[PDB]
Amino acid sequence: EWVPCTKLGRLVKAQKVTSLEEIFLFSMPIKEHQIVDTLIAEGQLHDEMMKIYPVQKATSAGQRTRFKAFNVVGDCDGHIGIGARVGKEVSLAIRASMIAAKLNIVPVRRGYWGNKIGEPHTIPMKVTGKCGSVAVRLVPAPRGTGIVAAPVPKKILEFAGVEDVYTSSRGKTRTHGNLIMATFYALRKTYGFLTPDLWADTEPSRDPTDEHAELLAE
Amino acid sequence: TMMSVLANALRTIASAERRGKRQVLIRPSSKVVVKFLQVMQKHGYIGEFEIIDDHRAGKIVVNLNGRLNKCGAICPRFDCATTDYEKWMKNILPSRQFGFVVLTTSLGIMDHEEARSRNTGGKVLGFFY
Amino acid sequence: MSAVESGSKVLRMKESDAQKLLAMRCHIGTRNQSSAMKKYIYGRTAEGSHIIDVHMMWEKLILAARVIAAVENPKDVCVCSSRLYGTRAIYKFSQHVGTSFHGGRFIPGTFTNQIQKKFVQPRVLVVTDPRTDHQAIREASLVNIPVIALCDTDAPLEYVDIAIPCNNRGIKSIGMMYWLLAREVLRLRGTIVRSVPWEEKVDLFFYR
Amino acid sequence: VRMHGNGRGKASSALPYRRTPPAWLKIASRNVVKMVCKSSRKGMMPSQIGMELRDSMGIAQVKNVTGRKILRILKHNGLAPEIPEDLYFLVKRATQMRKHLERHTTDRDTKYRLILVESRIHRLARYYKRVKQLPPTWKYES
Amino acid sequence: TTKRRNHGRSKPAHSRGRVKPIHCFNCGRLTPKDKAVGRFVVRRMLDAASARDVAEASPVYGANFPMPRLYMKQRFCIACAIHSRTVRARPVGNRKIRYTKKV
Amino acid sequence: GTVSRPRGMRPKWHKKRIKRLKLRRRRMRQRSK
Amino acid sequence: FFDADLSYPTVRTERMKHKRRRLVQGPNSYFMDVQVTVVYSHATTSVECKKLCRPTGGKALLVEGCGYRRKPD
Amino acid sequence: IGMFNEEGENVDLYIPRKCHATTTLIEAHDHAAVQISIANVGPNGVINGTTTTLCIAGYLRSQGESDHAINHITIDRGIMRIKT
Amino acid sequence: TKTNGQNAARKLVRLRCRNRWADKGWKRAHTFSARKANPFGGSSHAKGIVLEKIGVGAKQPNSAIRKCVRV
RNA sequence: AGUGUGGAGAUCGAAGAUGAUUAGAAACCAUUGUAGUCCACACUGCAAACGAUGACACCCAUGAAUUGGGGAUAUCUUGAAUAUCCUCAGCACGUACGCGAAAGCUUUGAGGUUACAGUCUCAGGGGGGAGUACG
RNA sequence: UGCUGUUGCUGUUAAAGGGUUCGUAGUUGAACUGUGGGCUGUGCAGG
Ligand SMILES: [Mg+2]
Ligand SMILES: [Mg+2]
Ligand SMILES: [Mg+2]
Ligand SMILES: [Mg+2]
Ligand SMILES: [Mg+2]
Ligand SMILES: [Mg+2]
Ligand SMILES: [Mg+2]
Ligand SMILES: [Mg+2]
Ligand SMILES: [Mg+2]
Ligand SMILES: [Mg+2]
Ligand SMILES: [Mg+2]
Ligand SMILES: [Mg+2]
Ligand SMILES: [Mg+2]
Ligand SMILES: [Mg+2]
Ligand SMILES: [Mg+2]
Ligand SMILES: [Mg+2]
Ligand SMILES: [Mg+2]
Ligand SMILES: [Mg+2]
Ligand SMILES: [Mg+2]
Ligand code: NA
Ligand code: NA
Repeated sequence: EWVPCTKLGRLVKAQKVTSLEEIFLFSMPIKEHQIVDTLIAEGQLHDEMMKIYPVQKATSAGQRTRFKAFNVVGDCDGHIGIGARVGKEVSLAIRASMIAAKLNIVPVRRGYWGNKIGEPHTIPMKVTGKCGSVAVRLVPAPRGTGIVAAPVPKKILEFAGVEDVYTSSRGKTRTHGNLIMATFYALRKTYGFLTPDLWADTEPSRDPTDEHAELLAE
Repeated sequence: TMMSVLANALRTIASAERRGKRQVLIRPSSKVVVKFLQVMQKHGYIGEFEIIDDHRAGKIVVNLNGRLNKCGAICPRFDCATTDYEKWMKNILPSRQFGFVVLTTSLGIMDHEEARSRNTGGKVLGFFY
Repeated sequence: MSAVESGSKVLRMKESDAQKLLAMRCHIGTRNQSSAMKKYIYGRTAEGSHIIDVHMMWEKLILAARVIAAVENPKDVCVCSSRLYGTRAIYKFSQHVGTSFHGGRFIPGTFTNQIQKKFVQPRVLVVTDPRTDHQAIREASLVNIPVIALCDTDAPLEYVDIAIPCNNRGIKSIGMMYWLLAREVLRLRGTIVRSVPWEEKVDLFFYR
Repeated sequence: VRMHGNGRGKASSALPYRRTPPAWLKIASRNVVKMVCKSSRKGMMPSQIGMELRDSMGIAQVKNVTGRKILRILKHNGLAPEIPEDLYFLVKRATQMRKHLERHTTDRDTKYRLILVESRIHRLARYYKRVKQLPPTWKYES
Repeated sequence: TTKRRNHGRSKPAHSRGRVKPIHCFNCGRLTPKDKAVGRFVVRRMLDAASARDVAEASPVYGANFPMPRLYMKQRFCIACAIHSRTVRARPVGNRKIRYTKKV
Repeated sequence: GTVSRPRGMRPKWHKKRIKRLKLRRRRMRQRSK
Repeated sequence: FFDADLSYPTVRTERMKHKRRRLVQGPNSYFMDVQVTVVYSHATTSVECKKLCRPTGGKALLVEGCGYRRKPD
Repeated sequence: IGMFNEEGENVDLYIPRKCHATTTLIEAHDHAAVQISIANVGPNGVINGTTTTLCIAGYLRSQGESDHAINHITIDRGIMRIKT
Repeated sequence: TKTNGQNAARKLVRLRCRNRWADKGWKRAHTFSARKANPFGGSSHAKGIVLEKIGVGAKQPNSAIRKCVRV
């Protein structure tokens, strides 16, 4: 049973927040993973384990082995999240990484290569994400090319909802902890790029907590 | 020494836009710099700008709105036939939906879309988006 | 922020509160200055110290008071003081405006450790000196919380949004400015009136 | 400064934007040209002539009053230096350096500076030969 | 791996080329004068008890007239400075602390 | 300290060895010539 | 509380700048009246009337006992 | 405002806040971007229902230039007087 | 860093020609020393006559007698 | 450092001598000492010859300093110096973007680069063999 | 295989800036000669 501990969790439980778009718009952090389970419909948040590998810390008698788990979450329709957690046992790491992945969900802007008919199918502009030595570059592609990418970025992009994209990589891509995060940062950056379609000014609106301050007072 | 006035000006503009300034001083100026600025202005990427006369190569103060992501010069000014526009857009522009390659042509300095409409080639000056 | 939509000067400085600013030494500026506070300084005096012009000081005080008054729930505004000379002024401001408060050492994780109890999620933060209240300001920058600060001349203005140039060290100056902020905020509400001078006496606003 | 060394000094004149002579300057252009020629006839190069006119006679710029630069006036009157002024001064410096090095054969720093001065002399002589301000076969003799 | 931004010496990249060495006060090792550890020592000639005994026997020295001191500028090589504990290895964060006056 | 692990002996003495080797080879060939 | 305009700077900012760092460069020097002669403020060529001024590294020093008036432009 | 098909549908997932000071899009994970509500004052000192809200991008906060930007905003919006 | 001039083609051509020799594979492909030293003379296979059967000990940490022939 | 020819030859000191230490000690330590160390003239052209960071040019945040020259307007000696501010040029220091595998760098870039183009130039392409062999 | 790199590499510590200058082919090289004007209609032009 979920008993919220933050104001945003209380507003989500009270149903006065109906989408993740409202949280994204005001840049509010998500501290309880149940918010994402609530705001995304049943059976529409796909998860997957991306990589599990051991890490060792040397000790005066041998070494201590823990496990790092990387989890991807997404609705295949413009929302993606990456979680990475360490645990003494594999199952603990997997569960914690699923929760962390749900916590780190982000919007992905999708666009068109040429003519704008149908749903957006590709990224709206060239983007690059870097983590360590690994950099992943996403290039818009026409319809029908699919995801021309290595398997790990391919899986992440599939969970993000991108159908056609050219991809280039550099650095030590076998460092998969860095590759996953580099792809995530490339995707997260699609909504920060100012396009002529976003030149028109916006009316600033009050935050959910501002408008439901009295409700959260009780 | 300074070898390209246009490259210097466009690097200055890109630095000022990257650091969030609203005005930038350009020095020295030339006719080609003014035409490039006017091409950027025609598409709304910069605001109003003023040419200061010093009886020398002048100075320009450009008013920057937040629309300009990056502008830069292409050196050397490569030849571009009418069939090379797609290649340059693929190579140097963020997408086919926006952004411009600026060219100098015998019909004058213009962006790539207007040049393709006039069916003229020329030398590539730079880009902005 | 004395300008209003109607053009009235109801919120301008009445010269009946200015001599209080001059009286409690609210302009002496620690002989040190920062780039962000170059604007609020009028000049350098004898003995090598800076003075804060009172026009901009009062304008920012009005802006902060109006921002505080825009909050429907006074408990949504937390006011903090790591320095000991602000604790009593903090208590008095809170007990007269309804704002939350906390003095002394700031416990890290207060605004970010959700599951720890004593974890609070204020909407606005008011601090007495951004240098000494640095930890609260650092925590606020992780949770979308704007910061109002009483800033001296050498104030690091990193995550402060409304800086009030003042004297951050004198007991009398801190008490005077907090009393002024409380009075102005209560005047923006209907609780007191402009014509009648406030009954509250400011000597007990000082610490110990 | 920049040529031959790490000097990056910026000191120089800043000519005024308003080019018209001051109203209190009541010397006619022909008299200024006469002054320039008289100074040249007393063995003064254009730099020194301009400096005397600026210091003692209130003539900030000869070109702004007469419309002509000082070396142009000297050329029109047959008074221009046989070899250009800057080249003359560089050759004089090189000659003095060589005279000093005749006795001081271990002043290696002066030998270095002499190499720099002679390279400068050759680059300038090349320029002046190209613009026909020097004869062909003009030779710098050490 | 560069341990120090100054490379253990007071000689910035474009300040000067060569600084003439000096002999270590202790071992004689030649050390660039900028790099060496320099201390100026003002030392009493006798300790307090010897000073009292000598002042008791002196018409010159007493409460009115101080006894002379020793003055020495001592420059050490790094090994001798460390060994005599005039300077010690410090934690990485504390290595940047510089004292300009005697304390 | 002040250096990383060499492949064999101290490089300056290895260079001195190769120097003595070259001098000996030069002497040998000047003998045969 | 006023944003500076690069095209129209304040006199306080422009007064501080080096003569070639100004928005439009220009001289620091002037002419002065000291018969009455005209002397450059930065004369170095031993101006005479008796010497009227002494050359230095910057502005020449006018000799004591003679009156000096700065000229326009 | 945003992307559209040829059919006229708005296909952007959401329209992010564009800061009035920096003219940059506020990201979902900015977490230092803030919104400040500055109250409107009537003929007298009493506060009415309506309020003015302004957004500051998080990087502007991180660089210590947020107070300056809010000053210029309140000068532009008529909230705060430019001079005496 | 590299030269960029519009008429600087000769410098780039000479530079690439010189530096192509540093690639070990390219150098082996464009020289005769490997083909000369190669017992097969550049062929994929070669016929030979068995001289003797020999046993070659495997390298550490393995331990075996690898059966070979001298041909 | 080394080479040649003259000179010098106090000090220190490769070679060497003697005494210790040691299992041995051709070492470290002690006492010495040749060549050298110094000068003129002529060679040699190698250094962790280092900022292990090529040269020229542009932009670039903050505070306290420092060297030289200028500009404007409190103290001390009798012009010099000092004070406040500004300025050009120089060697740097502390705490912003941004960058980097990190250590770190940061108007003194290693920043302004996959959003990859100011100019010229040198070098590198797994470790050894080897800066060896041959010319 | 962006491990030959024009597109498109690396050179503080991983391989790699020449000890420092001078300098000839070579490469590269600052501005400037230049807003065409009137007339009617038409356009979320704008102050
Ligand atoms: Mg050292
Ligand atoms: Mg020097
Ligand atoms: Mg050296
Ligand atoms: Mg030292
Ligand atoms: Mg060690
Ligand atoms: Mg070490
Ligand atoms: Mg090494
Ligand atoms: Mg020798
Ligand atoms: Mg001797
Ligand atoms: Mg001896
Ligand atoms: Mg031993
Ligand atoms: Mg001995
Ligand atoms: Mg190799
Ligand atoms: Mg490589
Ligand atoms: Mg290197
Ligand atoms: Mg390196
Ligand atoms: Mg190396
Ligand atoms: Mg050499
Ligand atoms: Mg040269
Ligand atoms: Na085995
Ligand atoms: Na070094």
